[PDB]
Amino acid sequence: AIQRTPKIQVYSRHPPENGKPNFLNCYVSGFHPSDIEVDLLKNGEKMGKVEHSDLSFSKDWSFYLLYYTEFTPNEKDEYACRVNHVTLSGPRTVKWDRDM
Amino acid sequence: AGSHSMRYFSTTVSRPGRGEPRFIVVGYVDDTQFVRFDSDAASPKMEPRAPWMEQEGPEYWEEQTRRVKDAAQTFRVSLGNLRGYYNQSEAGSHTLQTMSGCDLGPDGRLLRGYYQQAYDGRDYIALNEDLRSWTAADEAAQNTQRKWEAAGVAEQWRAYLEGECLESLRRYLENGKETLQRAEPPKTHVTHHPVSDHEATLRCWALGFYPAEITLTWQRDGEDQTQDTELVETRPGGDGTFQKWGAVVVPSGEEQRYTCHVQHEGLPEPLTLRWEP
Ligand SMILES: CCCCCCCCCCCCCCCC(=O)OC[C@H](O)CO
Ligand SMILES: [Zn+2]
Repeated sequence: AIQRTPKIQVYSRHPPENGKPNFLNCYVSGFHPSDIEVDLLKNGEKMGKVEHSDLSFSKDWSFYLLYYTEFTPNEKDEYACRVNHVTLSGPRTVKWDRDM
Repeated sequence: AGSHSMRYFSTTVSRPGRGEPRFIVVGYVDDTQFVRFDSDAASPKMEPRAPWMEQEGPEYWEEQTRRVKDAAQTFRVSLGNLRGYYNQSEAGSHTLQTMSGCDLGPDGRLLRGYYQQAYDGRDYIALNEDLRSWTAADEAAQNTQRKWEAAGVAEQWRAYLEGECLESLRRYLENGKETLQRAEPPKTHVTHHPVSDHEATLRCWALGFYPAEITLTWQRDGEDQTQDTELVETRPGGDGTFQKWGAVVVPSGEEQRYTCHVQHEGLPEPLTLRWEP
């Protein structure tokens, strides 16, 4: 079997404006096999209300998933996405960088 | 554009000794998902995943559910056959993925029909463009190919791809026309972030566009810089649009030598952007 490590992007639906509601996205792509664990982290704690897209895949057969939750950013709060997959040592945490 | 597509993507994952394989199907028109089936769901049924699919009646859904349950049973038999072909252990989990669908040309004709499979993430067998022949990756797939030639499988797919596939795609394109027959151009801008007092990151952004296809490239004095560009994978906004960016790290005094070029169906002209200080 082939194994492909997930790519991870953490971003907002709209440009982040503090105090304005928005959506926090964690897009996980390029991975194989399909079993994966993804969490969104508000200040290093799991967030509830996290939904995810239906499993699909790209032209090269690698899988992708969108995990997302409505949120309202501000100066304090730190956000991140944490992914575990069999291609990884263990859970990988990617911080949300506002300009990426 | 002139060409539009429908695709069904199915994933079947064995979980030996742990119940039947998991089976998930999703359908897309162009880059817009419109249906799903999850065999692990409460009541496994094909169900809508676009608001413009909510006007189909229950008999459509029953037929779709029947077809995917039939396919699921075939894919489970396939997974067992393949494990035997490859002399693989009965304890390991394996994946069968299938793609099928049609490209509908601007005049109503079938541009291309598809039916292909991958096993554990590698190409296995594919219906050729002629819809009357197969391409097999190895001897296992040549075995599958013979069983499929014996059962007239190509003819059955050709019938669907040239008929119901296009008819359904046309209906969806009309039912969801405001969503599907739009070309939403990217909103674009360049940002600039120093990395030292002598170098800066220029990042070219494209946001809010549909469909997903886009070209975004940095040039230095008209010369492509892909080897020095960080280009992220096109990603969904979550709202039916897409986002992408590419970035280069450049000497401060060369910043105006760099241009970002954006091509998208929703754009009248290809864009050329420069860091706007
Ligand atoms: C890539 C998945 C597609 C493969 C199946 C998984 C679920 C598909 C759901 C129905 C759409 C395509 C099925 C169309 C059914 C159909 O007309 O059969 C075809 C040929 O005629 C051969 O029988
Ligand atoms: Zn009925």
